[PDB]
Order: sequence, then structure tokens, then C-alpha cells
Amino acid sequence: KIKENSEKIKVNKTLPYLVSNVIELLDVDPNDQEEDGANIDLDSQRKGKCAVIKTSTRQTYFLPVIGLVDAEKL
Amino acid sequence: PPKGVLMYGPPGTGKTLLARACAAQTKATFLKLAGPQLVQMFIGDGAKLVRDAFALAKEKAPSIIFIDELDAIGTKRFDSEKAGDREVQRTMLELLNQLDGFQPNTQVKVIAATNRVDILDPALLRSGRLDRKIEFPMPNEEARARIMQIHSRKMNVSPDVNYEELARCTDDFNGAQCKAVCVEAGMIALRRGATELTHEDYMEGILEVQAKKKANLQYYA
Amino acid sequence: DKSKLKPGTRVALDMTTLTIMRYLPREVDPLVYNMSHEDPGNVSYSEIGGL
Amino acid sequence: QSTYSRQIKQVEDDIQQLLKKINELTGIKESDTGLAPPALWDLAADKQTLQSEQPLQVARCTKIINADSEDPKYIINVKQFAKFVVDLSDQVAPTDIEEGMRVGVDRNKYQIHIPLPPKIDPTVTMMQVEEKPDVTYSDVGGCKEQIEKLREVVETPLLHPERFVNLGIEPPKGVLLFGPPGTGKTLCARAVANRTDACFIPVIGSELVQKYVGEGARMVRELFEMARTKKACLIFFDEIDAIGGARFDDGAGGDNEVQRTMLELINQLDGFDPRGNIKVLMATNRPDTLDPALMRPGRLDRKIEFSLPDLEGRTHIFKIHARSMSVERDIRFELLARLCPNSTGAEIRSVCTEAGMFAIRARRKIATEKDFLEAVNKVIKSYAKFSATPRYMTYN
Repeated sequence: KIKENSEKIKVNKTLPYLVSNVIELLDVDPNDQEEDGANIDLDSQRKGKCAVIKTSTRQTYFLPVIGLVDAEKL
Repeated sequence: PPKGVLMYGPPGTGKTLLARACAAQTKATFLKLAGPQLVQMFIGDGAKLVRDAFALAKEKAPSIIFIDELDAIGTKRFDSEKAGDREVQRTMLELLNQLDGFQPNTQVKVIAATNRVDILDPALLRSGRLDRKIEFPMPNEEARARIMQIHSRKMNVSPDVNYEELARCTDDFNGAQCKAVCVEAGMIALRRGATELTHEDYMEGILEVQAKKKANLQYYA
Repeated sequence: DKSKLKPGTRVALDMTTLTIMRYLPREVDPLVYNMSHEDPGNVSYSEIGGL
Repeated sequence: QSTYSRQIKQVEDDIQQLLKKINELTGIKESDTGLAPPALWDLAADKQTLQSEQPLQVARCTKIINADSEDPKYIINVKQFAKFVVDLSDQVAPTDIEEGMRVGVDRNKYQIHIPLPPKIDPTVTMMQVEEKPDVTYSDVGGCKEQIEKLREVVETPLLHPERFVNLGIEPPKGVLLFGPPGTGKTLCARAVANRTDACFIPVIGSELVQKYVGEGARMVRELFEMARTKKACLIFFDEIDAIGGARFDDGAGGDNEVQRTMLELINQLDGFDPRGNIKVLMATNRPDTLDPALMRPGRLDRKIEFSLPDLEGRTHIFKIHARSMSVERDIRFELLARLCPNSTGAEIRSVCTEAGMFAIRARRKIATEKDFLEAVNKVIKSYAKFSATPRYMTYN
């Protein structure tokens, strides 16, 4: 199971991908008040912690951060 | 302690030299910086770059941050630039709010030079948020005599120049203008086959440096 | 809830189907947070006589 | 009258339909140009068409810092205003991607084939730039007082820099040029340069107005760096009443780009500056908008008020043009010069042009004395008209 996960992140990690800057964190709770799919997790169909980034187009995204390197680590 | 010093008035007295001299005495790190100047390519990417610079300069205390051309950062006006300038502008106000204490006041010093005093942050003008704010008046009699003396040390001291006498002749020449004058005085001297700067040499240098030109309209000139 | 939408609050919506995945708690601008905490004074907040 | 009138109505309908046909008339064929050897070329082109990895986009690295667990990435920014990371399809190195360096990256891999020269700004500006001048005093409107004053700045420190260094002075290199258009301010600067035997490069601030906000400062900075590289040269800044000119702190216009450019320019000059016989001239073509920061004495050593050619200087330059074309010699040009107010060298040459033309109208092939009279009347009046009420300005 581990080798299979490990190869998929890497295919994601290779270019193309956007670069932006992190203006602020929020780190809000896991599982807000909802139930949908999968399992309660840091991010999934259920996402807790996120960091808001101001990208270079003058667009803003608040997105959930992968747990390989957490939003708390961000 | 005093939170900092503000310099305003017509420049040319040596507002950059002054800042540099004080900072040298103290052996505090000297940032010559101006708010929106690190904006590279786009406004998005450039907002970040300029904000980061502002913060960086404040830190590494003790320090002296020298802000040049703060007319733009000041936003006395009802319009803003809304690019990188906004960010640097907000962080300054927050910073001044935080500074009142005994402890940050000494550590972080700020010195600023701007052309006017009415295009600085609306807060700065409210109260003395920096202790002792100095206006530089038009050149007094003592000022003139001194700007000549320091320059004669730089080149050479002739028996001919007399600072007291020189001050009377001329009116309204500041430090920068004066440096140009001493360089000019030297030009005259090189023509003569001299190294000495004569009293006549300093005088003549004064006329070339201004708007005035040889072969004047007037029939007494 | 239908109370997780009210004018001005943050929401996360899915990109491909524009339905509400979750509630996103509103950002707090750091600038407002500085204004709340800081007191620009260094003088008494009880009284100043004759004022 | 009557018979024609019907032909008029019909012809209009004809012309309408014809306007569409010109497109076809030029060619139905989809082609532009093509010779038998681009057929060979075409096979190669096909693959490049096929693949979406090519064409190569132009991007520019604003700063080098990234190299996060792969051979150096950096932040390269494409002109769709989005940032991307680089990989190798040639190489990547600290030196292949730099602070200014532009890059060629793919649309759907974002890997570097080749880096491109640093910045867009120095390649385009190169065409605009002319080299060493070959012009002389007679051509400016003769020997003028303003000419001699340029000699003092340019000729003396350049030819013999050793005297100023020993004495204890730094040498003067700066001049502020101001006055009305047509005086020959660049022409004069160039004139002195040629005799002195030093390079000249024109820089026009208006010619580069590539913006994305704050971008304008990076161009100012580059033009300065290039001048500095060439020792024993003069740099003349034309059209810097904007982008590197007057601030607007009273504004309500959404500008900050002129202010941004100004900020960088003052700062580079002020305190010290690394020069070695690079003369800095500034020409301000606008009395209305002026930049005080630059304008006052200091690092930029003198101010000279640029004035129109004196009476001997204009007579002398006219003489030179006059002999070349057909003129009657004993010429009444002297009587007219003295009668009239100050007249520039540009103005006198137009006299010669206009006098020729009156002469053709009369049906002579010699431009006579009468013809020169009409030509001076015309020129003096046209120059004279412009106002911007100077007293109003003096008051405030």
C-alpha cells in the first residue's frame, strides 16, 4: 500500500504546477459540521486546516495543505 | 528615549549625508531604502517583495532605517497607489502605534527625509510621534561660513579664503550646491596653473553653478 | 445548515460542481487584530485632571 | 446632366460589392511566401505542430531562490501572470537561471530548452541607440555661450582626468538642460562630444514604456548600467519628463509608475555613484511639469539656461547652407537677422527651404533676395505664438 501512495504523489509533484505565496494561515478544525465521503482526515472530502495564499495574478485561494507537509508546518 | 528624528524642508543641505554620518557614529546598520522599489514585473508578485523589505529593515535591531521620498508612502491624500505602496504604508502606521514604550524607542530608530512635511502619514503630523522634528531654515550667516570651511579641508586651505567675508557676499546657497561650487572653484584653479583655490576662484564657481550664464542680458553684468 | 451561508462569511465550494463542501470560517485580517490589541498611549486610562 | 444621373445610382451598388472582392483579388490562396526549400523545413515543423510541449513560451525569473529537492527550479513568471517552476531539458544551474534572465519553457511541461538574454529591456533599446557622433559647432548655429560651457563639463575632465583627481575635487559631469524646443540641445551636446573624441548614446525614456507596474524602474536601472559599462562616453536622457520625471502626490489619477521610476533614479545618483567620465545630461522639454529632485545642483553639477543662437552664430550657419544651393550673393540675410529677434539654427535652415519654394512659384531657378524676405516673415511669427503664461508661474 505504501509504495503505491508514494509513486502517485511524485507524479503530482512533477511540473507543470503554480507557485504562489502564503500571506496568512488559518488552521481551522478537522471536520467542520459535515459528513460526505471517505473518512474524517486532515484533507479528503472532509478538510480541516488550510492556508490562504495570495498568488501572482491577484487572485486568492484558501486551500487545504497536504499532510506530507502540514498547514501547521506551513 | 526619543522615538526618532524627522527631517523636512527644502533639501540640498545634505539630508542623505546627515543620515549616513549619524548612523556611522553609532555603528548601527544603515538601510537606505524607499517603500515601493522592489516591485518586479507584476503588481502581484511585487506587492510581496516590497512588504518584505520594509519588515526586514526594522528588524536586526539596533538599526536605523532611512526613508527617502516618502511623499508616495505618506498618503496625506485621498488616493492611494494600490500596488506595492499600500502594503509598506499600512505596516508603517502599525509600527508607529507599537513603538511607544521605552524599549523599542532606543532600539529601532527611524530617520526620514522628505521635501515637504504635508505628504507624510496623517498620524506623524498628529502629535510628536517622533521626538524632535526639524525643519532646516534657509541658510543663516553661520551656515554659509561652515559649508565653506569643511570643503576647504577637502581640497586645500589657502591663505586667501576668509569664511566670515565669504558668507556676506553670497546669499541662499545650501550644502549640495556648495559642493558643486567647491568642485567649480577647482576647475578655475586648474586653468590658472594652480593647485591653490584663490578667494576669487570660490566666488567665480558660485556663478557657474546656478541658472546664470556668461554674456548676461544686463549692461552692468 | 443553511445558516453556514449568510452575507460576508467564507464558504468553500467544489470547483467542478459548485456545491458547498464545507463551511470555511471567515478570515480575520491581521490589521484589525493589531488595532484591537494595541493602545497607542503611555498615559493613565483612569483620569487626567482638568481634562 | 440628366442622362448621367442614373449611372451615378448604379455605380454606388457596384462599388459596395467590389470592396469585398479586393480581398480575393489579392489572392484566394492562403499562402504568404514559400520557396521549394521550406518544403524540407516543413517535415520538421509538423512535429513541432503535433506536440504541445512546443512552442516555447517566454518567461522571466524575477529572483533566484528556489531549488527545492530538484535540480534548480526558481520562480519563472510567464506573461499570462502565473508563476511556474523549471526543470531540465538541457540543464539548469545557478548561472542558467538568474535574477534578470528570461527563459524558454514549455506550455505543458515547463522545462527549460534555453535561457534567453537577461531582460527584454536592453535588446529592444539597442536599435534606438546610435554610436559616436560626427557633427560640429557650425551646424548647431555657430559658437554659442552654451557650447563653451559644455566644453568645461565634457572636454576638460575627459581628456585630462588626472588634474581633477590630484587636486582633491571630483570632476563635474552633470548638466541640466532646459529651454524651449528647437534650440539644438541634443545637437550641442553631440557637437562637443565629437571634438572631444568620446562616444555618445541617445536614450529616450518614452521609447521604453513596457509596464506591468514598478517594471519601469528596472528599465531605468538597466539603461544606466549600460552607460557605465562604456567608459569615456556621454549619456543623454531625452524625454524624461515622464517615467523618471515629476511626481504626482496630489493625484487622483491612478498613477504610481512615474513615481516608482523617479524613486529608483534619485536613489542611484544620490550620495555617490560609480562613474568614470560618464557625463549625465538631462533634457526637459516640458516647463509645465518639472522634477525638482533632479533639477537642483549637487551630484548633477551645473545648470545652464539653453538659449537660442546669437546674431553672429546664426549668420555663420546660414552662410554654410546658402552656398550649397542657388542663392544671389551679397545676400540680404544679414539685414533680416539684425532686424529680427533671436532666431535658432533650425529656423534659418527653414528660411532657405521656403525661399527656394517662393522662387519656383515665381518661375526662376535662382532663389532671389525677395524670396528670403517672405520666408523670414513666415518663420519668426510661427515660433512666437506659443504661450503658457509664464508670469502666472513666477507668482506661485
